[PDB]
Amino acid sequence: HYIKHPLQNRWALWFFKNDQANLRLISKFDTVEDFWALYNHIQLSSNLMPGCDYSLFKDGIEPMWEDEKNKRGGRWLITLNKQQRRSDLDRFWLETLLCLIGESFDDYSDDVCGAVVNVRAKGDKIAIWTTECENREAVTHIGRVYKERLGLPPKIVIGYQSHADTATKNRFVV
Amino acid sequence: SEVQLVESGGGLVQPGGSLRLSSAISGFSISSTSIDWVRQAPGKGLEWVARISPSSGSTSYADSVKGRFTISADTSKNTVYLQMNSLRAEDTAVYYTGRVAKALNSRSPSFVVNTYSSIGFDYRGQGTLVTVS
Repeated sequence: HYIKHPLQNRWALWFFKNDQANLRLISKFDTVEDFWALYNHIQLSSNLMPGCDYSLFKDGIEPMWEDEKNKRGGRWLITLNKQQRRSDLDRFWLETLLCLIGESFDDYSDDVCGAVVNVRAKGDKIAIWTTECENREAVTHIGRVYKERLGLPPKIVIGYQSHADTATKNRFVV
Repeated sequence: SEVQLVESGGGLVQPGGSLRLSSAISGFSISSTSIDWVRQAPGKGLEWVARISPSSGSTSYADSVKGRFTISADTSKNTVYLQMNSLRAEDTAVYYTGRVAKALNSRSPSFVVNTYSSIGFDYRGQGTLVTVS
């Protein structure tokens, strides 16, 4: 009887550990209900073992540079210190999940490939991946919208790195 | 359990008229959480109306409906109601009951609905139509 609320896209939640076989599908979902059903039955990012990643990517996109919708793409990086693990990490990740599945980037939502959270000893990272790092308009808008939704002061500056640059410096800042 | 939110009581009223909306909820007790009325005006975004926490009977209303609208509950029947008076074009919309997701219930309902809209609710009904003319 109950009618689920469909999302604009099919999404896939992945888990990664350091040394294809290293990367595991957690679940896919295409409704608001099936998302919350997933979120409430998986471990928080703050409780993950160091050197492990969660990633949400649109259906058919592998969360890797060499994927053809990521190859010419880049990422908006958020860098967290050791103290922010308890206060901001889990909150900033859910805000990123909701941003993506909510199609919150107006004309430029199709540029978004997915988002990644890195759980590291030195300092945690959250990134939204887009598809074309030379698209100033699309990348700049997605950056401004993202920075607002996280609630960061204007003085705090975030950078956008090409995946080609990272595989060895930002292309944009906002 | 087999969750359900069924809204009804909606219809056509003249300007200044009054209606009572109902929502029969199944699969979870209304005293376990807070239930939200929200409306969608023709070709415009989701708007928070009123909240009820039947456990304490505490309520809050959007500034747009303060003085005119009353949220209530029959805890024995697991049903929430919205009494509406002095209706006008402003209030013409489909009316939904929804439960805000667990992870977001720390934030106010005005914020959840303005920022996340439909994706803020882990459950929400198909709604009942209210037209004012």
